[PDB]
Amino acid sequence: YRARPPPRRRPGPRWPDPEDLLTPRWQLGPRY
Amino acid sequence: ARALDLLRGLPRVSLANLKPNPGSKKPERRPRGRRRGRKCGRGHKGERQRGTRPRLGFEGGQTPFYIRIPKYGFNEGHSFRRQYKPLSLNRLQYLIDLGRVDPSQPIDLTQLVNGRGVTIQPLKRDYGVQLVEEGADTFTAKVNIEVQLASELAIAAIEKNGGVVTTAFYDPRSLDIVCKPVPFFLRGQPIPKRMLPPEELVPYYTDAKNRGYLADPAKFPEARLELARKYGYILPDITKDELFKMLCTRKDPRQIFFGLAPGWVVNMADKKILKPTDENLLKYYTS
Amino acid sequence: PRFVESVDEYQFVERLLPATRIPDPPKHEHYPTPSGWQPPRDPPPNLPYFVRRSRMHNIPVYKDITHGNRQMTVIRKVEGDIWALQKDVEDFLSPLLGKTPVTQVNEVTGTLRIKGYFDQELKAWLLEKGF
Amino acid sequence: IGIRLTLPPPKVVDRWNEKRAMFGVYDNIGILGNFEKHPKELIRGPIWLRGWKGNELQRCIRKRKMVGSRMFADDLHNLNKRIRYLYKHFNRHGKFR
Amino acid sequence: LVCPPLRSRAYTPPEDLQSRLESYVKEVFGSSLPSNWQDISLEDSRLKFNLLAHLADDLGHVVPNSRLHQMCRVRDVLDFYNVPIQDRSKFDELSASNLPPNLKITWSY
Amino acid sequence: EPVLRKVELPVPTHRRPVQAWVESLRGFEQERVGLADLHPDVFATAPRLDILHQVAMWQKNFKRISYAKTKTRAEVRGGGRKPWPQKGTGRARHGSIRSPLWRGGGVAHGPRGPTSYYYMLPMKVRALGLKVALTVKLAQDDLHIMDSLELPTGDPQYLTELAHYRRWGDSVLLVDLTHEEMPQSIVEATSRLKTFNLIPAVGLNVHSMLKHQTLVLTLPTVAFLEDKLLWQDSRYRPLYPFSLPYSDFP
Ligand SMILES: [Mg+2]
Ligand SMILES: [Mg+2]
Ligand SMILES: [Mg+2]
Ligand SMILES: [Mg+2]
Ligand SMILES: [Mg+2]
Ligand SMILES: [Mg+2]
Ligand SMILES: [Mg+2]
Ligand SMILES: [Mg+2]
Repeated sequence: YRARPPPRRRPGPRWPDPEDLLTPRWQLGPRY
Repeated sequence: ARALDLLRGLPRVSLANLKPNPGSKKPERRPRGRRRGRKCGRGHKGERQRGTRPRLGFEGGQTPFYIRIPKYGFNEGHSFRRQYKPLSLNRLQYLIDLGRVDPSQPIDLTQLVNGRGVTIQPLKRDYGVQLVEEGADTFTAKVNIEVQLASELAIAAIEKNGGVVTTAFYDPRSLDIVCKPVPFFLRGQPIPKRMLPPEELVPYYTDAKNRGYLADPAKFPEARLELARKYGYILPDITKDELFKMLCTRKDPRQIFFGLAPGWVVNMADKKILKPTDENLLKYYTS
Repeated sequence: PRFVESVDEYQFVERLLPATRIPDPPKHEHYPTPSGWQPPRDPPPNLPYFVRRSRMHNIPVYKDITHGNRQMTVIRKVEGDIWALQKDVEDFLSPLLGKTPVTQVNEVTGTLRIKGYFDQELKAWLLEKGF
Repeated sequence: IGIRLTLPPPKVVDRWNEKRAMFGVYDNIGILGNFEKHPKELIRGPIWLRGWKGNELQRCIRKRKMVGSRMFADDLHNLNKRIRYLYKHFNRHGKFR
Repeated sequence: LVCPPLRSRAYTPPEDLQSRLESYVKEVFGSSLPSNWQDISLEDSRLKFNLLAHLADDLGHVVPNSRLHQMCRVRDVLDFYNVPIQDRSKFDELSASNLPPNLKITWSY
Repeated sequence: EPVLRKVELPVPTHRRPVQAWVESLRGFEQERVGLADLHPDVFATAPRLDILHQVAMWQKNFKRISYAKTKTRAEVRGGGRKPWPQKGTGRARHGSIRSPLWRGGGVAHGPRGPTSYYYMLPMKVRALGLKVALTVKLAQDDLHIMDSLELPTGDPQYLTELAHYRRWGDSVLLVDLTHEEMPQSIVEATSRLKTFNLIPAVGLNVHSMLKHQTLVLTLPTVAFLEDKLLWQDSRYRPLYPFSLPYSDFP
């Protein structure tokens, strides 16, 4: 069997949706 | 080898041929049977098995030992007491012989902690490292060691061989970046300017005998002369050697690295170094 | 806000950054090096065994305390015939104590376990032999 | 009687399928994958435990602090009684004091 | 495409094998300049490969992956081949042995 | 022509390397084409079955997370009142229902929610577990090395007959460096079958190669894990996780 693809981090930054409450606020802040 | 030539004749290893080192995993002993099952090692009758024993350090109504002893100022303000990690010039001689830190360049707490000479725990309130007199013999470092605290014998031994000693104070958040700057470089903020020493260590860092970075350079020849006069050793004027400029490389206050300065933002991915180039921002970072 | 860029200052960043491999130490003109350091002789001596150095190119002799009274010293990485090595140290430490040592060996891990601290004696013994 | 008169059906044991063949793979992603990721974010499971160990109390306090706001009222009520009974139990009941 | 018949793992050393391999040792090494050829070494992989490659396809016996690193000099290869190897089931060799009449062994496959 | 690999890393003076055969899958009869010397410290470590016991079952355990749970006498519904008076009747004293004694009652000492058996071993122990794993394979002649995993036919029939013609075993692993450079021929074969599994070099572990009866590498992969595990042997002290950059290490 072909192995499942290797787990790799998200290429490029991770910009969550600001109008999305389950996303915590520290991502929206300038420090992130 | 005698190990491998057995395995080629011996059968193949699998889960069935697998076993740990005997003596590592001792077998669990549960209270079921005749031996343990009766009382399970809890006693016959009393709080021991009922589970209502008193707390630890209880004397059955009698005053515990820990209350009958009076209070005294043993460890008060221990979260603000003065702490520094030792460092022996024996180790400095050892580490340069290993070649992890180069004496050709100026030695620093960064070059030290990059060499893993000694760990440092800035959140455990240790504002640097001190020199230790243990190791006066067998020392030919000739390095420009940067330190926070220093002993008299360590300074005399280093100056005898032609090295340079100097104290430089760091704040808590100014030190953790010093001992480990790269994660702050993953943040992108500007590196912060250092501060002056607190309201009690200023006489130390202003004195010339302990090589204070606030003290004048004019007084260091006097302190050098007295140490040579004290411990009876020639005073090698280090102006002769070609690398005299390297030995006198020192950082002014409110600057971390000899190259970098406060306000200078640094980047590694798509490597770039940036300035504010605003009059209000620039003139404060100098301050 | 404004920002102006520079790249000439990048050399200071790499002098600041650490390494990830222990560098081979400098070839000092004078031996034995200060701090009691001495690299292993080259070529090694042909023997039934050999003792390698550690990550810091030190001797793999260590001490240990157990039960508050087990005051022993250990060696970690014996390679080859351990029975030849343990016989040598037994004859070496015999006249010091007046009795043959009753030490323990584990040829699986290639380790030794000797009662009493003799690290300074074993270090000089392994250095003069060239391990 | 507890035993069964007739035997059970012989359960076929497929020792070669997708899971067992690809079992144990990508556990050493850090050791020989230039440390781009840790093996702890690999495991699929609850959010109150992803690469972390804890006893009955430790897992409960981590639960209510993390996901307790999303838990049900009844499950949250049973959780508070659980840690309260287990807090006093480990502290007051048992040997070694 | 096509699978020829499998080669039997069993192998016995034919006579004058020393002369056969020695003739090839002189073919690899113009000529064998130094005497006492048994102590000749195989530090180079090309010499070891051309040596072991000709031995296998010519005789029909391959050195395992666990032993070629031990075959440092040529006399070790001589000792590895002059000893024989066999391949038959335990039932076959026990039946081949001179068992007495009272003893019998079966094979329920 | 032959394909030789000479080790790029340094070797100890008192331990010589170990040679190993090299194969391919272009042809069927093609065997013993190329050699490759190998570092002894990683390919000649001691047996250390205790090391294999810990690290192999470690990856059996830390990934496990339970889900069993039993409701306690507080969690089972009801059992708030007292059913009958303390001295009123002959029946035994019972404070409520749903105790561990009553039918359908809660368990006193049972499984408690999803537990976590997660524990991380030292990186040196796990690395050394990988060092010794392929070592015993070399002693038992279980592994194999080849140039690349290309074959013209590309079907399970040719792959199966090629295996037990060279007498590898029943279960085999296939290793490659990255996830992208596998040929479409070999991967379509392994996808149809199950035994001759395929994995990349990053997913290499001891349990799979110890479960499977043999092992297969490629020369780029051999140099890959060698560079990693020898770097673990000559490793520097970790002050911080290796995810962050370094001077020489990427
Ligand atoms: Mg009593
Ligand atoms: Mg009783
Ligand atoms: Mg009570
Ligand atoms: Mg210990
Ligand atoms: Mg209730
Ligand atoms: Mg009630
Ligand atoms: Mg009650
Ligand atoms: Mg129930």
